[PDB]
Amino acid sequence: CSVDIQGNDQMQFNTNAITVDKSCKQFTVNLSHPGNLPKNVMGHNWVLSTAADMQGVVTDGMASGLDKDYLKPDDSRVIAHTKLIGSGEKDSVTFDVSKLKEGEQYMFFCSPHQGAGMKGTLTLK
Ligand SMILES: [Cu+]
Repeated sequence: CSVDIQGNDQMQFNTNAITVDKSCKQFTVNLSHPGNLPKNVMGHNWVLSTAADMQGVVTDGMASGLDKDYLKPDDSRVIAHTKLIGSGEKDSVTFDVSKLKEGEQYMFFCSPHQGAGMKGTLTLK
């Protein structure tokens, strides 16, 4: 009921498809950042939304800037997210699986680097 995900200095996650077992009450994402760049240069987060909401979350988040960890304050389209991290840092987020609809289309992504392709899928199986 948890996953360890890495974001690197090349704006890649080390996975692009998360499966959430239906037996899980909660799900945990453990985000880390290999490499050698600070958070104000090459910062990463982990953000969950529906596929439909992703573009708008990313656009509004980018425009909110670093100080706001590239997320629009109190964004209702964000199901779950970590904080923004630099190299050698880590952060975890846990959410209620009850917030997911089984078999539906969810995307995960880093908000400042989604446009560079830092994204993948998540499915309640
Ligand atoms: Cu990123």
